[PDB]
Amino acid sequence: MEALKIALLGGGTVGSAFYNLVLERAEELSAFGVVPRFLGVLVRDPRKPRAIPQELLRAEPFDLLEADLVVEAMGGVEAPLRLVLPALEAGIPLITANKALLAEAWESLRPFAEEGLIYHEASVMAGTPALSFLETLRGSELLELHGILNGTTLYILQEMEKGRTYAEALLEAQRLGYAEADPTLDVEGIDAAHKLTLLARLLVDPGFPFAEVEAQGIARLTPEVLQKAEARGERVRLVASLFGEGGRWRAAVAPRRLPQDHPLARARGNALWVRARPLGEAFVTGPGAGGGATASGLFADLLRFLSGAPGHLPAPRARPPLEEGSWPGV
Amino acid sequence: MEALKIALLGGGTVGSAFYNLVLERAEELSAFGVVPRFLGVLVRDPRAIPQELLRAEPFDLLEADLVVEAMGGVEAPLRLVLPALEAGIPLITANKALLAEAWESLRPFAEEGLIYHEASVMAGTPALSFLETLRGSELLELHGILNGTTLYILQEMEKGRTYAEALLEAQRLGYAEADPTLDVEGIDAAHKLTLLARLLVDPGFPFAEVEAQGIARLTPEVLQKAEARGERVRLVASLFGEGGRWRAAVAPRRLPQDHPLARARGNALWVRARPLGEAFVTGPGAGGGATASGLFADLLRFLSGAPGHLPAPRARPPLEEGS
Ligand SMILES: N[C@@H](CCO)C(=O)O
Ligand SMILES: N[C@@H](CCO)C(=O)O
Ligand code: NA
Ligand code: NA
Repeated sequence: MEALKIALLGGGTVGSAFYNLVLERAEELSAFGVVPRFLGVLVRDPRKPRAIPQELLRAEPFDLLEADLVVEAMGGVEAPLRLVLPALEAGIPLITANKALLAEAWESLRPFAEEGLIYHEASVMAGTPALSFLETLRGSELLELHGILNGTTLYILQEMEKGRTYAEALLEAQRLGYAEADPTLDVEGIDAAHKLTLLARLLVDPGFPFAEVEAQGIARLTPEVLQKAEARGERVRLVASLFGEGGRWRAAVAPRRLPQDHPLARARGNALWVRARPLGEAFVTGPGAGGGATASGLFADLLRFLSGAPGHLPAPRARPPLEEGSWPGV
Repeated sequence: MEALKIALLGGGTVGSAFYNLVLERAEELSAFGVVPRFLGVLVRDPRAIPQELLRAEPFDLLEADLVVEAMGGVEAPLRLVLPALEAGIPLITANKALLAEAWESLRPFAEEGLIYHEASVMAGTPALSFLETLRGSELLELHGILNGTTLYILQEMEKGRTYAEALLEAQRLGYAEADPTLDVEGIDAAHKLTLLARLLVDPGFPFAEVEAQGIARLTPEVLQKAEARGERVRLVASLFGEGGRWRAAVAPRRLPQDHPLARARGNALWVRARPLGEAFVTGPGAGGGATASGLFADLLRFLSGAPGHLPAPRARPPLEEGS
C-alpha cells in the first residue's frame, strides 16, 4: 500500500470538489495498491472556510518535485504555467481542467503532451467524455465537427427560451459554479474557442493555433430572437465548428440557427457531434460545467493514470480536410 | 520506422473493411513510425482482399506484432488467439461473444492490457472509452440500445413494416448476425452488456447472469398502441443495483417518446452517475465500415503506447437499489 502523492493547485470550487471526491473514493484507490496523500493544496486565502484541512493549505508555492501527480485547478494561465513546468520537466504528470492554459501556453506544454504527461479530459465538457470520444473517433477521418461546448452560455440560452432575462440567467449560472471567474470568456465565445482549439489539436492538427479560431458570442441574443427562432422551427445555440475550407481546417464559434430536431438542438447538456468516414454520425452529450462534473473528469484522469495509461496526445501529424464543409448564423 | 506485422482472423465484411482501411490510411501509421504489413488473412469462405494474402488454413501467429480478430464464434477464435496472448502479443477484436463467454480464459490478458475491444460494443461508436471516462463517477443506472438489427426492425415496424420483411431488409444492409436469433432474442445485446458491466462495475460479471429477452412479442399493432400513449418500445440493456448487487437485463421497454434513448437513430448508451449527472453517446452500432473504424481506433490506441481495455480493478458497490 504505497502512497499516491498529489500536489493540488487550487482550493476553490473545482479543487475542493476534487479533494473531497478523492477522500470519498479512497477505498477504490486501494484496488491499485495506493493510498492518496496530498502534499499540499495551493490556495490564495488560507482563512476562507473550505472542505480541505487547514494543515494542508499552502499560501505560497510549495515544492512539487516529490509529487506523483500535480492536479491543477488554480485559474489563469501564466502562473499555473510557471508552477507546473518544473514538475513536467521532472516527468511528473499533470492533470488539469484548465482549457485557457492549454490553449494559450501550447508552445511550452505541447512537448510534454506529446510524451503523455498531460491529462485533460475535464478541460472540455468537464467529466463528460469529449477527449476520449475523439480518441475513438480517430478510427475515422473527420468530415465535420460541431459542439455546444460552453455550459454557461447553453444555460443562459435555455433560460432565455423560457422567457428569463440574460442578466438573471447569468447570475444563476455563476451561483451554480458554471461561469468562468471572468464570465466574459463564456459569453463572448472565448471559452468555447479554447475548447475547440484543444479538440482540433487532438484530432486533426497538433499545432492548431488558438488565434486562428474565429469567435463570437451570445451578446446579440434576446428572448425575442429565441422566440422568433422557435416559430421558424429552430433553436439558436452557440456552436463551435471545425470543417474544411479550401483545403484547410477552419475553426469558428458563433450562434447558429439549428433545426429544432437536431441532436445539438435537443441536447439538455453540452454536446459534441461528429461526421467522419467510415464511421458515420456520432454524438456525446452530458454536463459540461460545475464542480462535481469537473471533478469527475479530473478523477477519471487520475484512474487513467493509475491504471497505467498515458495522457492525452496531440494528433501525430497535421492532415488536411477530406472535403469542403459548411450551420447558418443569426 | 518499424514494420507492424498484422495477422487478421476473418475476411468477411468487417475483416475486409479493416484490411482496406489500414492500407488506405497507411500515412496515418507512418506518423507513429510504423508501416503496416499483413502476414495473412484467415478466411472461413474461400472479397475485397487480394487472393494471395488469403489463408484457408490457420497460420502461425507468434511472429505477429498484433492479432486482429473479426471471425465470430467463441471456441475456434479462442484457440487461435490464446497462444498469441500467451506470447504477449496484443489482440484487437470486435468479437463480443468471445469476450462474454470465454472470460475465464481471457480475463488475465485483459487485466494486463493486451485486449483492445472498442469495436465489440457499438462498433466504432465510443462505448468502452465512454465508460472509461465515466469511471470518474459511480454508476447509478445504465441503459443502452446495443443491437442494431433489432433497432432497425422496431423502427421499421413503427412505419408498419412486418417483422419478417424488416428483418430481411436488415439482412441485405449487413446488420444481422449470420443467425439473426442472436439479435432478435436479445443475446447479442446481452453479450455487449456484459462487457460494459465488466469495465465499469464488476470485472467478474458472468454473461450467464444477464436476464435477456428479445422482441418476439412485438408487432406493428403493439408499436402503434405505444405511439398513441406517447411511448416508443425499444430493446434496452440495463444495468442497476438491486438488493446490494448489480443486475443486468435485456428486454423491450416502453420509453417516453422524447427520451434520448427513444429519439436515437443509432445505437445509444445512457448513464446516470454520481457526481457527473446524466450523459449519453450515440452512433452506428453495426456495419463493416463502422466496425472497422473501431478496430482501427484501437490500432492507433495501441500504436500511441496506450494499453488495451482493462476490467474494473475490483467490483464496485451499487449506490442505489434502482429499477
Ligand atoms: N465556464 C465553463 C466551465 C467548464 O469548463 C463553461 O461554462 O463551460
Ligand atoms: N448483429 C449486431 C452487429 C454489431 O455487433 C447488431 O445488430 O448490433
Ligand atoms: Na470531458
Ligand atoms: Na464501440
